Amino acid sequence: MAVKKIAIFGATGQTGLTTLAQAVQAGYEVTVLVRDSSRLPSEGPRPAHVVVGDVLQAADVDKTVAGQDAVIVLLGTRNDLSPTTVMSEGARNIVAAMKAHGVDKVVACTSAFLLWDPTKVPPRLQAVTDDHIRMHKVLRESGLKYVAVMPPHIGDQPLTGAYTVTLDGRGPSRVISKHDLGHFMLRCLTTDEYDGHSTYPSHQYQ
Amino acid sequence: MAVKKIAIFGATGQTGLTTLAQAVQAGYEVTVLVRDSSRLPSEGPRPAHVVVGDVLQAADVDKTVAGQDAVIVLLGTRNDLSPTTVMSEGARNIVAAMKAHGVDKVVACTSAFLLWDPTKVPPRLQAVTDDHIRMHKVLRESGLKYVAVMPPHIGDQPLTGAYTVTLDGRGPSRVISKHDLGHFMLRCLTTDEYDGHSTYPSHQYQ
Ligand SMILES: NC(=O)c1ccc[n+]([C@@H]2O[C@H](COP(=O)([O-])OP(=O)(O)OC[C@H]3O[C@@H](n4cnc5c(N)ncnc54)[C@H](OP(=O)(O)O)[C@@H]3O)[C@@H](O)[C@H]2O)c1
Ligand SMILES: NC(=O)c1ccc[n+]([C@@H]2O[C@H](COP(=O)([O-])OP(=O)(O)OC[C@H]3O[C@@H](n4cnc5c(N)ncnc54)[C@H](OP(=O)(O)O)[C@@H]3O)[C@@H](O)[C@H]2O)c1
Ligand SMILES: O=C(O)c1cccc(-c2noc(-c3ccccc3F)n2)c1
Ligand SMILES: O=C(O)c1cccc(-c2noc(-c3ccccc3F)n2)c1
Repeated sequence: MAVKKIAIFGATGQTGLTTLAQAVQAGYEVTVLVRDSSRLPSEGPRPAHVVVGDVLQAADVDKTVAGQDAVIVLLGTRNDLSPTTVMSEGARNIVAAMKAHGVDKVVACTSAFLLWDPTKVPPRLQAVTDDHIRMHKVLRESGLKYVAVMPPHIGDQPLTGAYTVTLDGRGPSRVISKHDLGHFMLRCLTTDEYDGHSTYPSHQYQ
Repeated sequence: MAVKKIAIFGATGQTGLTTLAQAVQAGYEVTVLVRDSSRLPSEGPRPAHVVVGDVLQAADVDKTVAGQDAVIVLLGTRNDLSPTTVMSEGARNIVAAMKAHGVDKVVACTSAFLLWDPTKVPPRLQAVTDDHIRMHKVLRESGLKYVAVMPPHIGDQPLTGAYTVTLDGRGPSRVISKHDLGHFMLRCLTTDEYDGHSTYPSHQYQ
């Protein structure tokens, strides 16, 4: 495997769990950063390496990025919609670690709202969207090989591998399953064609 | 009251650098206060005068303000996550220096958080916002002609000169390009219509 060692940030989350399971099945040697109170579930897939800590500590992010081939970022705030900088500050630490350790490839999830007319973004989701905007600027300005993944609504539909990938604009559907989103994050490790683009994965489940 | 000579504080920052560049291209005689002159670009537009020192040092601020027609303030304490007083103590020094030298016009950047509910502030930005509020009060209470510039997200989009300014709060956008923000700071030197007002610049790009 050319890319074989990967860090996943947010592996315990909705998309992270199925991304982790798919990566382990595909032969990746996965390192995760998990907060001490929220470890991976007991008998799901086991990653190769676990760092317990916080993306808001540069030291913990450095430990997680060291020695990787690539980084996948699925940070988020679960059902909490309050103002936050955890995604943007976490990305700042991830950028600094990747530069210090010679890692170039980062595939990172923000949101399709970065491609919406700003006056149409739902106000209830605007605090989170603000930090996605901050996070995207951090990653775009870093000079790293950054794939900006900007999904629409994340659902519980199957893994299909059959989704549309729209470059630098909104796509033709308004959902992507969490499993297909994770599949796409991993696909981005095997190609350079999305580097420096925004990507909107979406599908019609039928 | 033609403004020819300005001081810029914060000229090495993201907004400061493009404000300086635009000011030099437009013809202003610019004085900057920098802690490290090697953070100024060695090519292209350069300031007329460089004072090496610290905004916390009253004598360095006095040296920078002497003889100016107006002052632009683009200070920031980016890294600070917990109580900090650099911006407000700097503003106190700038105010005392402007009074001592008969400089009447100051255009200073805080943030749009000062226009929105305090609960909108991400916890890790509360300390910077608290000191923006302190700086804003220092400048409002000074009696100087003060334009308060309260931008939302500062982006990287190319200069347009086509942004909207709302004298109080809302707009097409929660983003202003750093280039457009610097353009607006300089526009405030050529008019008195924003004196004693808060301003919110924003724009929809792309
Ligand atoms: N329809 C949607 O839901 C939708 C649509 C578009 C975009 N998005 C965005 O897509 C991204 C992924 O969403 P998701 O639903 O898969 O994620 P999620 O379930 O919200 O999971 C967030 C992950 O981030 C981890 N995390 C949070 N703070 C951390 C910290 N300080 N240190 C280390 N890890 C931290 C969480 O760990 P813990 O286990 O410790 O909490 C969890 O693993 C999010 O940014 C989201 O806003 C969602
Ligand atoms: N980032 C955003 O999206 C955003 C949004 C709204 C408002 N704001 C606020 O906008 C203002 C400007 O932001 P920015 O990103 O353009 O600033 P920045 O890139 O963080 O630059 C801060 C500037 O202030 C200088 N500075 C800091 N401490 C100093 C000191 N003791 N003495 C002399 N100079 C000092 C810095 O000098 P050095 O180069 O020597 O460090 C630098 O030039 C800030 O107050 C910020 O909080 C930012
Ligand atoms: O409907 C669409 O096209 C669309 C596009 C972008 C994002 C979304 C979206 N829905 O829930 C969320 C969300 C829910 C919980 C937490 C954070 C979120 F971000 N985000 C929907
Ligand atoms: O990132 C910082 O250091 C910082 C410091 C002070 C204010 C701000 C700020 N105000 O509005 C916003 C904002 C608004 C909409 C979207 C994204 C944003 F980021 N951001 C940021």
